[PDB]
Amino acid sequence: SIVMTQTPKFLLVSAGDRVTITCKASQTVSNDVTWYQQKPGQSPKLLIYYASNRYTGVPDRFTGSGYGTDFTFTINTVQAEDLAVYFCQQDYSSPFTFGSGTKLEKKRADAAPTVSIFPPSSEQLTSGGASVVCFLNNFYPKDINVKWKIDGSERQNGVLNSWTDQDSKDSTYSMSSTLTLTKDEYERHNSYTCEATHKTSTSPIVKSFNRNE
Amino acid sequence: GSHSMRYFYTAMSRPGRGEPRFITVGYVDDTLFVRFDSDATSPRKEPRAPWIEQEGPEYWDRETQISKTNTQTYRENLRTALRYYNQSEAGSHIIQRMYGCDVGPDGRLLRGYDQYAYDGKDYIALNEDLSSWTAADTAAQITQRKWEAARVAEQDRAYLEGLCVESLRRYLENGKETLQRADPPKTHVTHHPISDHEVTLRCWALGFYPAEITLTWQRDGEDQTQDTELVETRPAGDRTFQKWAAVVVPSGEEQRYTCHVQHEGLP
Amino acid sequence: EEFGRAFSF
Amino acid sequence: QVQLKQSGPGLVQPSQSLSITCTVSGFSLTSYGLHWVRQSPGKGLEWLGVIWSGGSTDYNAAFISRLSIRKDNSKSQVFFKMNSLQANDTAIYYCARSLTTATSAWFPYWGQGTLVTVSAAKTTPPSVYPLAPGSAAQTNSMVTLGCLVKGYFPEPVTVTWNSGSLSSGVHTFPAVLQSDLYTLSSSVTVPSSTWPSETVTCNVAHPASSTKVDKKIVPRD
Amino acid sequence: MIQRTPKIQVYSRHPAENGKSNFLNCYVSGFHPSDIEVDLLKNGERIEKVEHSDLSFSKDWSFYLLYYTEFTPTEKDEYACRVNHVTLSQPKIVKWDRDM
Ligand SMILES: *[C@@H]1O[C@H](CO)[C@@H](O)[C@H](O)[C@H]1NC(C)=O
Repeated sequence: SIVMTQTPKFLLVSAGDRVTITCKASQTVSNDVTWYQQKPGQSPKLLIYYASNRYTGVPDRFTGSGYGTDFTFTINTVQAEDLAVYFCQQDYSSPFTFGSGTKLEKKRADAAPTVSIFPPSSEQLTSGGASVVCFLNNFYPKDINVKWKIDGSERQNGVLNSWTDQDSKDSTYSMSSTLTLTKDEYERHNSYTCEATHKTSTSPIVKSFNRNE
Repeated sequence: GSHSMRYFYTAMSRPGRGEPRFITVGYVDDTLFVRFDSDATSPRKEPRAPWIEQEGPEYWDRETQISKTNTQTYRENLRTALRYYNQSEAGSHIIQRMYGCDVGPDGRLLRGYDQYAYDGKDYIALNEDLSSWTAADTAAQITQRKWEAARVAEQDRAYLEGLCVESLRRYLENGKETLQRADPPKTHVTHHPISDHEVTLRCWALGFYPAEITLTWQRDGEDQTQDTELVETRPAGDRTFQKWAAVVVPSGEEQRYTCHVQHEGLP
Repeated sequence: EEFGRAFSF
Repeated sequence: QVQLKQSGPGLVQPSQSLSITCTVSGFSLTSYGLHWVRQSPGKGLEWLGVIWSGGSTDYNAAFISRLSIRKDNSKSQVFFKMNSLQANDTAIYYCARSLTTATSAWFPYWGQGTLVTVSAAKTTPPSVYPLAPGSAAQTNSMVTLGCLVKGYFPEPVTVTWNSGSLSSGVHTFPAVLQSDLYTLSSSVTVPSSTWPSETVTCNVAHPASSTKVDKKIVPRD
Repeated sequence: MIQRTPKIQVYSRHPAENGKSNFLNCYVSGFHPSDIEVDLLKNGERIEKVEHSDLSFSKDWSFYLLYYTEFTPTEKDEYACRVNHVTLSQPKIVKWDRDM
């Protein structure tokens, strides 16, 4: 089974510069390489086939090249409509494997997250559960780490995270982290902390509360 | 009804294993009638159907000459292909060609074909209009420019509208007792208990010609195409074909299932 | 019958 | 014009089978092969199988034990069936066709896609919990409040704030599978001079259970 | 370029019945490139003097061939087809089933 390794997983681009995506096959694959573009909610759209042949209606900015193992997909002048995910695919042999994809995202200036922590509500505690929630809003770039602490000790189980896509207005990212526990375990402890680790600062942003108050 | 004639070329280069090998087969409908292999001791076009043996010697010498010239020109075509793609002379490559004509019940041309492939992918095809080409890539575009500057489409059209149709009608008259007689399928049904609660019903159609056939399982008169396993039609070796269709049914419900066959030879 | 005009690539 | 229209159930029990029908127009199944591909978060795009013009098939070796592709030429239909579905298999499934009649496995033509979710859950309304900061200092220029939507099925839940009057500063996060049900959160950020002096409410709609719930955010004790 | 694995069917020319002559066929189809090795096997041993048709291909350019030999089926004789191709790391053996 031939493995296709798509070099860049993500690319922060501004309108006007060249993007270059690489795709390396585990075994020789001749010129049987295809490049697709995919927008959210849609199927993949064919862009390049036979390594370098442009499909009907594909603009001149897109270009494919390569033979054997190393293949290249270039956008010469990136336009805003080109923000999407791009995939390579080999046709040489079954199962005609796809690359992992490269997501193009809009470039902007770094921004620290604004962090907020929320204790469990009275209603959930009445139901028998207890969720502590931490919002990490409007940061850039997307890479971010969230550590939970109970009474000063790290906690990993019962943690569910969710990330938004790039904001359409300010091009930032947001994240929600929820730590769920039983009510009894929650009432056996006092300090609840979420710590945010992001490129914008060498020290984490620590938000916490006490059941003590 | 409608009939067809086709020629299939395969040219395979083989570095270090001798010059490239060239093979040609000819079909009228689903009946092979002529063959050639450049690897033969004294390569010649040979008959493979009784009704084509009535052709005199001049026919066989002419076809053999065509095949030897085709051998040489397709060796050169393989070299040209290796040059176009900047490929190495140590690898094996394949050029394929399908061409011929489909005629309707009146015996005149209904459609023409001349398509070429390289390494399994389309290289260049002759469009339906018998006057333009469809190219697969840039090298195919070089070939297309060479051919449209040489007025190849018109000579292809002259052959397909002329000698193709005339020779096909002659073959149909000479072999009217086999090529124009439809052999209906002989059908039967086998039961195979797969468990204690399910049984596989297999409907067999054997000994039919031509190969076109439709086999469907019906349950209470309702097509079971979602549940039917169908094998590709296969040759029997005596110029007839075979096919079967299988369904897994609950035990004791077999009486609901009937096999339905559609073939030209059945009224 | 076969077409006798071959055409180079 | 080439057209691939898919139909099939989007919810299958975690042991049963998935059946998708691809209906074809603009070409004949007697001349072209039809392929099946899927896209999932865990494995990306996966080519699953193909049925060729003559009826023969090729299957991805990792799926050959539970995959079948059949077809009805005269009705222009291709039937994809996969057995023994697990949580791995939740994905968008496509039928696809190549450009020519060759055995190429790259695709200019794709079906619209069929999202199938593999779950044993039944339709379940969500619990809606308000999220008050507990530390809302008056020296902050903004305050962030939240709404926690827990334990619902199936997927679609919509959240608004003050019935849409608070649109700016809203973040609604994609739902995630907690064990067997879905959970999502929504935050809204407003000037600290507007809350708690004025009312802030999250409106949660879950149409599959016909649920509409309004939760007012009250400052913590 | 392009690699397509061969599909294999093994079957008799006529419905098999023990004691009467028949033909054992191995139909290989849908493969690319053309080089392929096909043997018919009787109780694991290769049968000599097996014939094969001339190389042809379908509308999708994939090749097909029919290997065949005369044979007399019996109750205990096991027959099979062994196929090797550039797409197969090791030869594939398909046993003959009179019901298929
Ligand atoms: C699918 O899920 C089952 C359930 O645990 C697991 O055993 C199997 O390995 C999974 N398959 C893949 C390809 O991950």
